[PDB]
Amino acid sequence: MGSITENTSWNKEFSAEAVNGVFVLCKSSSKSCATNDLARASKEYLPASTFKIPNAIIGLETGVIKNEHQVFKWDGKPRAMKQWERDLTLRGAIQVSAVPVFQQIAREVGEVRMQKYLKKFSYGNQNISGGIDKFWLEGQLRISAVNQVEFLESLYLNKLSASKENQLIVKEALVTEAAPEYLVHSKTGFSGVGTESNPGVAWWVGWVEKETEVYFFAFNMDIDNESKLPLRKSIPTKIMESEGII
Amino acid sequence: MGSITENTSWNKEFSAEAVNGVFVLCKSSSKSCATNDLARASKEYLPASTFKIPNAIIGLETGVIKNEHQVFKWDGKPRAMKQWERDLTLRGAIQVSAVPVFQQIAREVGEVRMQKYLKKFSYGNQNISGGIDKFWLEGQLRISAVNQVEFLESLYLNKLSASKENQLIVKEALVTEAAPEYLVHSKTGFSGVGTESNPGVAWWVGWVEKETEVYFFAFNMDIDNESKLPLRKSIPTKIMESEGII
Ligand code: NA
Ligand code: NA
Ligand code: NA
Repeated sequence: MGSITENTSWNKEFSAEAVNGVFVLCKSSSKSCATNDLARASKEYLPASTFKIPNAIIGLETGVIKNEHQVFKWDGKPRAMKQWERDLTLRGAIQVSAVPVFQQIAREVGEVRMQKYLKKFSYGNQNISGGIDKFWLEGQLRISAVNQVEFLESLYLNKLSASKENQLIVKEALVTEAAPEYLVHSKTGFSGVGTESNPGVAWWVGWVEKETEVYFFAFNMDIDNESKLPLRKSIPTKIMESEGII
Repeated sequence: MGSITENTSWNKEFSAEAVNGVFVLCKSSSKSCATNDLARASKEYLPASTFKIPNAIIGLETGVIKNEHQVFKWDGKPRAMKQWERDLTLRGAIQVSAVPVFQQIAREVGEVRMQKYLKKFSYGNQNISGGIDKFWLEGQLRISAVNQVEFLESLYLNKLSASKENQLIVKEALVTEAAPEYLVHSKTGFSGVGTESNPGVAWWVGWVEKETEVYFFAFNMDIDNESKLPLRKSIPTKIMESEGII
């Protein structure tokens, strides 16, 4: 937000796992960000499942999602993951990253409204070409790690162009770790393993509330093998542990 | 509360530890609750720290608490626990049960407004007499485990006499365990070790959201020694683990 500085000593955690990626960590009270790689922090990637955050907000703003108690019913027709073949709440759909639930939300939102909200949210390159139910997974939408933390800061502050109520609803849906000393809100994403010399992207984005401080973060990495997927949490977790945050 | 049913199969969790207490567990709604002790389920006890839940809602409704980013500044004067001697957010004050923060909230709310809201909330015997900053600590206010689950169900459903925004703010402050499969919101309470032939009371109340289901719970127990305090979480946790909820 206010400043950004490269800290190449965080590269130790990437090097140990042979990962090409970036971590951006911003401290709210000092309005200052740090990253291991300023260049990659500005590079723009498919959001994949991280797009569930804006999509949920927009679904609520448009009334497509009634409220946090709506149940997305399973129609019994097979889905790509057994964990998706069941009725889901909004939190449940976000937590398991149920693609087909959010494809249907996008379809009902429609292109004109989706375009309007991504403009209000300043979300990425705001390019929703590629089909209304796939632009964030295989279409032309791209967002950087810096843009992710800017968006998440706005959500945390209830400053997005949506009701505070709907921003609070989506925040509750994103809580992933609760301790007496700190609270973590987060979302993963994974575009797939990509092509030969054209790897996919994996993301972990979110924020940590600790004492009266708030830390916004966004991680992404190249990925060509699902077996590396847990590194999208363990590398950023080790960095935030070394920083004394969690 | 529709009907309360006795369930004898939990008694082993109490007798193992020589605890006199009650657990109330309600699936979906307060229409159907189960308990180990029908009489004690409706017996009224001092709420202690569980009162921070209504106190926070009333603080927000009255504007005494400005919003969920309010910081409760520590004036540097001694407080009864070192963990209270610091600036605290609302979630922070709740999670460490910072009595003095909630005493000052209660003082600013004042007796007239406090009485009005406990009546709206149907909060126990609604007796706030004896001192506006200690009626839930050593005064005459009493609430049962059944009334706790009814109040918490209203809060879960956003049906208390308060804005939905303020209900959502307090719910976020009460998250205590987050797992992909389930989310726990809860609050502890402890009146003290009592006096001769007159034990104190310890509480754990909350709800669990799992798949598309919700479970409301309230536990209390007699206690005359602080060494027994962890049982207020371990007995109900073991019951809910055996029920398959957590
Ligand atoms: Na920022
Ligand atoms: Na004190
Ligand atoms: Na305890």
